[PDB]
This record gives sequence, structure tokens and C-alpha cells, in this order.
Amino acid sequence: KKERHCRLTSWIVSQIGPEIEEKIRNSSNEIEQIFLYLLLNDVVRASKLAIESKNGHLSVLISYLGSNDPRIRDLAELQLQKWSTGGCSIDKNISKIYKLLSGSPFEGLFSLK
Amino acid sequence: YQTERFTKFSDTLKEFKIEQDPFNIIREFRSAAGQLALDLANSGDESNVISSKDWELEARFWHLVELLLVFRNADLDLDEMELHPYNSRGLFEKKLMQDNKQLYQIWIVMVWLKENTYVMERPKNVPTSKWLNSITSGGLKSCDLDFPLRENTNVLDVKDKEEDHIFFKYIYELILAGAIDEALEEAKLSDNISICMILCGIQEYLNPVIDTQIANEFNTQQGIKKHSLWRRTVYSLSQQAGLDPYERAIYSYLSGAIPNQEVLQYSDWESDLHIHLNQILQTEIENYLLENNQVGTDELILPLPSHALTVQEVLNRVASRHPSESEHPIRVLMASVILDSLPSVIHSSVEMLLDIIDKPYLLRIVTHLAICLDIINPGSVEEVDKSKLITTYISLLKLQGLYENIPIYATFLNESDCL
Repeated sequence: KKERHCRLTSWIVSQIGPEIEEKIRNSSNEIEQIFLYLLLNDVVRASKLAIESKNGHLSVLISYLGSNDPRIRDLAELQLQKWSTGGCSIDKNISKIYKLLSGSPFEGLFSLK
Repeated sequence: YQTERFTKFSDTLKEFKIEQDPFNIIREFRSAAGQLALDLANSGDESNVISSKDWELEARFWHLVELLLVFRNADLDLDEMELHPYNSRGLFEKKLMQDNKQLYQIWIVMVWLKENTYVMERPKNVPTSKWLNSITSGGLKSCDLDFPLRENTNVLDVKDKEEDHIFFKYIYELILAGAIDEALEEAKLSDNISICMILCGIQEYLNPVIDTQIANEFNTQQGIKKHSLWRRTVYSLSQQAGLDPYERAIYSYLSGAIPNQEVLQYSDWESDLHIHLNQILQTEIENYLLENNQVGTDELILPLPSHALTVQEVLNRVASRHPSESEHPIRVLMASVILDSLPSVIHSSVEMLLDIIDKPYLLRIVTHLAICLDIINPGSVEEVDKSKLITTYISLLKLQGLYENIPIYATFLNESDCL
């Protein structure tokens, strides 16, 4: 199952590759780029850009993407509800990334749909 | 009454020679010293706080001794672990700790170090929620930890920083004490979910299904696959300023690094030594993993040092960094035990009877240690050295007027004839 999954996801990344690379070409915001790197299933370059753009905590958080740690899942979702109940303002792409950590990015209440 | 002390130690020896396992002797020695540590400590002349600490220290020494000699001596050799390349890093880490006793010893010692680490009391009046002050002032356009890093720290309210300081310091003390569960609980409950998440990266990846040989300890995969990455990610985070010094300190400890000066300046012999053994350990694991191609090249984001120190050298450095503390006579024994150069030091302090007489605990401790050693490892301390040690301690049992319990100590020579 893991093998099959890895090949499928490497392939999908082969397909979406140029689309996203175009999008990264045109972004004017670093956190958005970090998100797009997550769109290419490149956890490491997201982590690196985070680091570089001085977004370090996020960077650490990013390193969890692809371990399915349910603790992290429910914590990320929790953070999202707390924001989506008051939370005067949260950056549009940080919330997207948290939603990825939630494990249910459309299935959701901060939805990437 | 307290001038009972020798009895307690003597008492333990009685019980041992009489139920005719010897590790209990030492365990009791520990408890004995600890009990005494409490006595001199509670209500006392401020001349007692000193000898109270010399008893607490005494106790820690007996504990360290128990731990190490138990592992070294109760060594009855188990079954080797057969890994495959498909196996997770988690298993390789475990294998490493099984096969390499030199290094596991480092673990044992770190465990002991943590055991005896001070932690502040849990911060009271902690606020409902994170960065609440900044949010309320308006000006947090994003509520994520990295926002004031993306652009000037002027974003965060003073009080918020002050509280982040309280938090990160408390978490740091808990981490140095081994209290990882408590740290995660604090993170969760104090609305520091993202920091919590950071603390979760501490584990190497295991999958009970693949890594069969731990399908007992686990029912579910856990830990994080791209750990060399995680580790560089954390270390880099640790080097980024505009973070609280304790937060950076935390990430330093997690990356197997040495925390910033602002925090390290307050670390004592134990704390500092701990920090550097942690470094040895971290480096050694990551090297073990590289020698077995279980690290992927993509993850080598950044340079971390690859050269592990030896426990010998760490001790020498930490020593020169804490000379006063280093030189304290039971902490010398602590190191002596750590390096195994222990009969070595026995025979030594023996020749210092030929400024050991000036401090009272010493002559006792060395004697009872020598006894324990030759009990557990017959041959351990030179016959002569036992003779000399007991001779001198006995003459103090006489100077204290406790002739009553001299026969017990006699049970180790035909020289006893002469009493």
C-alpha cells in the first residue's frame, strides 16, 4: 500500500508540476509560495523557504506533513476553530497550511474547496 | 540524635551478610543518605544547609552507582536484532542503543542527570489564550508564531513577550528534566499548539506493521520519517534571533546542539554536562544512520557537526568550565564512576592517607563503596586498599564511641583477628 501510494503521488506531482511552478513564478508573497511547494508535495523546500522568509515555527510545523500523526491533526484543527471564532485576523495562507495539517482540507470548516 | 548516621550504613551491611541482590546495599545507602539529606535540611543551623547538600549529593552518587553497575554487571546477554534496509529509522536507533553499550551508558547517565534536575513551579495566572494582548491591541494580521518573524518584532505587545518568556523558560526546564509528557501537556493546555507540535517531532519513525520487532509497544505508526530534515529545521529555527532565548534554547537541545549563551551561562556542572552528553548522543545516532543509508540526501539541508566527543573529553571540558563544582570530592567520584576509573580512584584516595581527612563524608563513602564493589565484583578493589580503608574508618567508629558495630566491618579480612 505504501509503495503504490508513493508512486501514485510522485506521478500526480509529475503532472501538476508545471501548473504549480508557473503559479510560484507569479506569486508576490512568500507564505503563498510555501503553500505551493506543499502543492508539489515538497515538504522540504516549504520548510526551507519558511526558514528563509523567517517563518520558522511554521517551518517546524511543515515537517509533519506526510506523517499522519493524529495528535497534530486534532491540534491543527483546534487552532483553526479558535481562529474561526474571534481570531481577529490570520494570514490567508497560514490558515491554508494549518488546514493541510488538519488532514481534511476540503472535508472541513476552513475549507480549501 | 543525627550522629546515628553510621548505624544506618552499618545496619544495611548487617542485613546483607545475614540473609545467606547485593545491589540492594547501595540502594539502601542511597535512601539512607537521602533520609539524612532531609534531616539536616528541614529545620537547621545555616551551617547545616552545607552538609545537607553534601548528603543530597551523597545520595545522587549512590543512585548513579546503582544504575551503572546494575547495567554493567547484571549484563546477561540477550538476542541480537536483525534489521533490514526496509526497516524504519526508529528500529535502527533501537538497534544502536542495544548493540553499543558504551553509548547506552551515556543514555543511563543522562537519565540520572535528568532525574536530579530542578524545575520551577508551574506558572500561575496563565492567560486564557495566546498573544491575547497583541490581538486585542489590533495589529496581528496573522495569528501564527512566525508572523512577527516575517516582519519586525515590534508587532508583539510587551506583556505577550513577557508571557512567552515565562512559558518557554518553563518548557525548557521541563525538557531538561526529562518531563516531555508534561511539556506536551503544558503546550496543549496553554494554547501553544504549534510549539506542542514542534515537541512531537522528537520521535524517530516506527511502523508496528513494518518494524515487526516492536509490534508489541505500538499499535499504530508514529514518529516522523524525514527526521534529518526536522532536525536541521529545528536547529535553523534555533539560530534565528528575535525569538525568546529559552525558545532558542529548547530548539538547540532538540537539535543536539548547545544552547545560546544567555541561557547556557546559568547551567551548572550537571546541566552543562547533560547538554554535552545530549550532543554526543544526537551526533552518534545520526552518524549510525548515515553509515546504514537510512538518511536521504535531500534532508541534509544544513551542516551539523559530525564529530562526537568522548565522555572523557566532555567531562574534561565541562570540568574546566566549572572547576569549583568539578573539584567537589563526591562529584569526582561521580565522574570516576561514569568513566569506570573507580577502583582507580579508590586506591588513589587511599594514598591520600599516607585533605581527605578534612571532609567527613569522604572516608566513609569510599570505604562502603569499596565494600559494595568487592561484594558485587569479587576482586574489584585491591585487598590491601580494603584493609587500609576499613582500618581507618574503624578507628573513627572508635573515636565516635560506636564499638558496638565494628564486627560487621571486620567480615573482610583475617586481619580481623587483630581486634
